[PDB]
Amino acid sequence: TSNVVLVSGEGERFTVDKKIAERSLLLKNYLNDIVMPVPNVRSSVLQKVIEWAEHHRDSNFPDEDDDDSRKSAPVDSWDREFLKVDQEMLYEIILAANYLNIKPLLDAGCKVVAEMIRGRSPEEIRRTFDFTPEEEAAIRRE
Amino acid sequence: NRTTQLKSKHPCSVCTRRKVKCDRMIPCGNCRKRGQDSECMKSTKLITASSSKEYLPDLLLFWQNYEYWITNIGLYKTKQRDLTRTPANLDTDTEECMFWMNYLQKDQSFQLMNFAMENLGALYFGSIGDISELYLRVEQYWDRRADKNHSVDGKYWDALIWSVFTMCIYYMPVEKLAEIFSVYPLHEYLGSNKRLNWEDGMQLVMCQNFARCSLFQLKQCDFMAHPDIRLVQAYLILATTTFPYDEPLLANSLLTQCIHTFKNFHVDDFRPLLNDDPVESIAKVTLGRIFYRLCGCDYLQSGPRKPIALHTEVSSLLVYREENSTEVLYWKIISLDRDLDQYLNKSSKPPLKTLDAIRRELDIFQYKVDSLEEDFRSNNSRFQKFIALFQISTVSWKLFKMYLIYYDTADSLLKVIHYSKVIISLIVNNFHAKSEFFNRHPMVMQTITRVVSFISFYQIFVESAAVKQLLVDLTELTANLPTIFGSKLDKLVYLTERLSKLKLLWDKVQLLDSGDSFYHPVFKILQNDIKIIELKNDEMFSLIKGLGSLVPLNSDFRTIVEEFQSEYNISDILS
Amino acid sequence: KEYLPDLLLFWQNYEYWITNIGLYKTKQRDLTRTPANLDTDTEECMFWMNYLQKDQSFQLMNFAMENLGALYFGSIGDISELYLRVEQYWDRRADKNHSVDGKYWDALIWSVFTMCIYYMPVEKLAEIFSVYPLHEYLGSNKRLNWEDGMQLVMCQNFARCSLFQLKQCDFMAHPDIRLVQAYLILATTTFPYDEPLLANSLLTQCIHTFKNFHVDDFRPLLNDDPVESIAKVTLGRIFYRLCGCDYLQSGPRKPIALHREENSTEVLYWKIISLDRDLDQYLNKSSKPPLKTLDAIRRELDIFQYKVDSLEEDFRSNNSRFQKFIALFQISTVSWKLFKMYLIYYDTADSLLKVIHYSKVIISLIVNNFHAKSEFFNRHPMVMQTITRVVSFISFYQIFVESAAVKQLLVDLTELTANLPTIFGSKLDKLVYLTERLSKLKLLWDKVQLLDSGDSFYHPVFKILQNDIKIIELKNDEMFSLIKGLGSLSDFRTIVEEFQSEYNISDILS
Ligand SMILES: [Zn+2]
Ligand SMILES: [Zn+2]
Repeated sequence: TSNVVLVSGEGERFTVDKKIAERSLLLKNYLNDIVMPVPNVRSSVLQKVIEWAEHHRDSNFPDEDDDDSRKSAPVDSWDREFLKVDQEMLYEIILAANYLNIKPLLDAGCKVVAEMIRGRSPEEIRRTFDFTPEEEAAIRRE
Repeated sequence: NRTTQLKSKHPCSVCTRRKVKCDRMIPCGNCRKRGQDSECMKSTKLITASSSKEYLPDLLLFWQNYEYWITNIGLYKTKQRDLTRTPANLDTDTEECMFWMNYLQKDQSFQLMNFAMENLGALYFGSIGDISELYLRVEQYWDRRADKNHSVDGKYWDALIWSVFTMCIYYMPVEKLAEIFSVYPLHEYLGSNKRLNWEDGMQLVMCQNFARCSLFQLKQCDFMAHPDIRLVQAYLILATTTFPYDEPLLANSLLTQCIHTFKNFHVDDFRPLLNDDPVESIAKVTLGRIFYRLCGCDYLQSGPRKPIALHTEVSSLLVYREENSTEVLYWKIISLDRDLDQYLNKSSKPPLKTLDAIRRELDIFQYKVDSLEEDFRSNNSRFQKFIALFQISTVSWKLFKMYLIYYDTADSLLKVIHYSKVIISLIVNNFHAKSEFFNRHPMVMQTITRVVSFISFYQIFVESAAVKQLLVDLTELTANLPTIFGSKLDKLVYLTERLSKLKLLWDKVQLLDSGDSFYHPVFKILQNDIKIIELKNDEMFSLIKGLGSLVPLNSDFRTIVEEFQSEYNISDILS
Repeated sequence: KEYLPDLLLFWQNYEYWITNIGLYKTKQRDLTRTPANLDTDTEECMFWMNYLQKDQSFQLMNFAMENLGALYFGSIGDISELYLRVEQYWDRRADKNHSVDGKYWDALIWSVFTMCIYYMPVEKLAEIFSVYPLHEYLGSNKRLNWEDGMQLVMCQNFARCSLFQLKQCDFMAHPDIRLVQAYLILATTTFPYDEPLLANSLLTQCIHTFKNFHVDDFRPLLNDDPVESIAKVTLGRIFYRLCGCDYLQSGPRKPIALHREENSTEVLYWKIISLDRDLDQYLNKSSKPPLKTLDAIRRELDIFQYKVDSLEEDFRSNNSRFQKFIALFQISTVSWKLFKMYLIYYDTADSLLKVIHYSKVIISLIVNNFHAKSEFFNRHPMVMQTITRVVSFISFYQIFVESAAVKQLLVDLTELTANLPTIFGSKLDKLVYLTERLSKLKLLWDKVQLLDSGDSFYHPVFKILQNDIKIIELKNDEMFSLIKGLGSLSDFRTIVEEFQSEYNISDILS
């Protein structure tokens, strides 16, 4: 198996196996016509993506289009430990994957963020107010 | 071109206190006109980042209309006429086709058929099927020369084989063509320059003369007096060359004749029912193939010079009753193309669920086109692979262009650059030996015209180095497309060249302001070109000229506009 | 006697297939034996244009201007202006190079010349032309005079010359409105019955060239150049006339549908033909139009009856009498079809009396034209269609219900049929044959006892009438042409086969 070449946004040349790089559908459509560039992606982010793809190279995720019907199904512990980073790195993971068209990582990351959303304290949600300043006081009345 | 940015939820309290409409684009297009800026802004959210490009979204929405009335209609599908100077067809092309049927000889035609059987199969197989049986018909033509009485059916077979001869002459590489034919009596007859070789332009001349002699035989058939399937077959053979772009209203008239000839049969369903002749079932399957190829070559001649839509009940939103053999999946691509490009001359926005379904069908078709194996020596299967992958590339490009314009999703522009590089790669990979003529299909002219026009238009306003290198790539590619696009290719050059000059007019003159909308000569020239071509396609003047003796008789900003229109006129894209 | 209503419902279907489709709109062909015209009528149209002279053409135009107004006003209005074009014709005769627009004008005036040759009565027609070079060229019998058939021959050759000039124009490459003008000149004669599918092809060219202009509304505006208003009113004329000539050619060989002083008469004609469409949209469908629809059609028919009775005429203005004739004949024909559908679907009291009444009205309208200076009034194809419908339903109702008034009426129809003018030619003969066939179809209903199954009935006349429909529906499929185009691919029965062996149906087809 000849290996393929990805280029990050920072100019780094990554080299990886074909059968794990074909997890990203952009690379699949690109090589079914080897260097492919991936801009807007920090090099650590692309390395995290290639690590996550090499971990699940023989996994099985449901399905193709029964997705939001079969989801929700809870996420495995290795991926949640993998995505236990600060939030700017997380949004960079999600945007880079949405460029790379990897849907199961996208669903896993969105489940993490939605877990952060669905679950906030009541004291958080009492902030940031509506383009009516005067009517806000009538809302702030009670 | 209305200014905009940062859509600002509520209507502002200034515009509500005075009871006018509130353009919410921050702060207003109205408060900025008066000079009341501190009132509308300084309530909440004092976050400013003056990007100085607030003229961009309505400009990008204007690109929709400019693509629709320049790149589509006004370059390919437009032809002005002069009824008082076009000469009458007094010879009726009798001398012309007399000579250009005394030219072609027998073994030459057999070598043409050999090349056709070898290398062109994915064109005519959807129409007629086997070609070698058709050799017999060729035999019959060469059996029936010196006779003085001919059947209607025989001249129909002759018209079909001359259309296939025209497809051969169009798609042949110049070395084999120089092996087979000779040159010298063509310059003895026509009267062009006596050193014009086959790369010089005689290929296009001989191709158009063969298509004209095919139509001459169809005229000897009295083809409007006998509806038969061979008119439809000869048209679908001729509808892969540039004959849909030489005489476009003649093509529209012949296509209407073919629509009538198909609808004569009153066939609605194509699946063979349980209680029929096997001959009837074979006939209805062949009819299904010809109907889908007809719907394709009917959609690719839309516009205002052809009103009769065939297009009966065909969609792919949330056709299915068919076998995905080759022609149904060739149709589904163009159905998705129609479902995207119905929004050019509209004024509404397609929702999210539509484009998401289009993205999912795009993935399915990518999967089940790349999921086919073949033989490497099978040249025809490679060429079918080229056509299917080029079409799916073009549809992906238009999809993310519409994403970019209507909603500007995450990193849309670089995706457009990505698929543009893919299209460039698919032509440059075919620049090598033995696969040269693969760049002679009309869909590459369509896709290259769309790409170079959007990249020049986006070059004029917003600059990045990747976009500039991409434009250099496109210019390098357009410099070496094959010469059989001929004069059409030259006019595409002119259009891009005009846009290059329109960059300089963005530079040497400052953008003005009026508080609400902007003003610049480039906007007026841009919206002067669409007005000139929409004048050129209102047929009321020919109507008044035809009904009888009713003869119709009707700052330095303006100086700059009229100087640029005096030097670089739009009306040189016509002929 | 319960067999009557289902037999009446069978009459609708038999009328739709045999009378309309079969006798007029069906032409079989042999693509293997039909000679492809390598000459392309060059010798033929060359001779029929070297024959015609100049002052003869002016006399043709004089008869056209005086006595033909209510046909060409719907398309081209004034014709004296067109005199100038005629001059240009003889001014551009012996030239060596030509144009496109001049050839379109020549095609229009040749179509008008075809109409002039067609509606000319035999006296002046003999006064103009000779007969001798016609038999020097064609070589038929010298005694063949103009009433013998040379009128129809010269009419069809001038129609052929007009289509020859339209094919010199390359008319599929220069779509102008004069194609529509030449076609709506030619579509008033019986040229849509010589070559029906060629006429369908030309009509589809006309629909294409019309929708090439993109004009929906024809109402003029204050803020327009009045040249545009003149053009939009002219286009409104040509649109409604072309929709009428659409409805005259429905069926299975044309599947591309379209839907002050004298303009009110044009609106009158269109509303007549639209009510005709509203009636005859029930032939081949199995639907029964209800009573409310028939009552509304009757009330509107009374209103248009009053409006046509509110018209006027003048005995020297022969065009006014011809216009009155056409309008009254149309209103009578639609009235007859209304009460025929009354009789068949519902059988109201004195439905039959109204059928007999309007039948006598139609007979009087045709017979009263037999005076001098009123012959050519009969040469319009709507009376041919109407006579066919009337005499077929009279014979069909004669066979199964017998009455002395109806029998005298059928004798009147049969007496009237043999005195229609010669210009329908062989087509006329075929209608006679149909009537004669129905006469023999009476006799078989006489000498045979009707059987009974307890539920349904049996008689050979039923099987003969059903076999004719199935034979012509077999002749109305192009599947055999498709296969030839793709590649190289009790004594009941005895009586039925004896009658079908003697009186075949294939004589009514071309
Ligand atoms: Zn406001
Ligand atoms: Zn404001």
